[PDB]
Amino acid sequence: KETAAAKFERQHMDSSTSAASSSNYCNQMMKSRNLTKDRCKPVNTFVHESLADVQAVCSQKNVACKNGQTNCYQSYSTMSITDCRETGSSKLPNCAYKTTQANKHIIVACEGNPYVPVHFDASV
Repeated sequence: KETAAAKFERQHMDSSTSAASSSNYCNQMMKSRNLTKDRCKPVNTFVHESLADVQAVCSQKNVACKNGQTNCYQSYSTMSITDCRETGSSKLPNCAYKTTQANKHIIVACEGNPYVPVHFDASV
């Protein structure tokens, strides 16, 4: 099946735009990345940076994970990110989301060889 690293790319990477350009960004992106097929994924974050920049975070600041594992890393720099959160009234098939653009550090869990992001934990 889809590997955790590949799923991370599909769910969290947006290297083609420097930032969310409209309030409709999330509605469109959540569908384009197949996150509303049989259920509206309630919350998601997209990172507007190159894949290389996000992958590099795995060798940046090692920080504690919520789950106690030792594989979480925080980026040294802020990155352009868009937070997407399903509205309280949203429902299939037309999932509705609130779009929020900001510049924050990201925290991801890394695994494998190559040692790359497999889960997006939070943005600070």
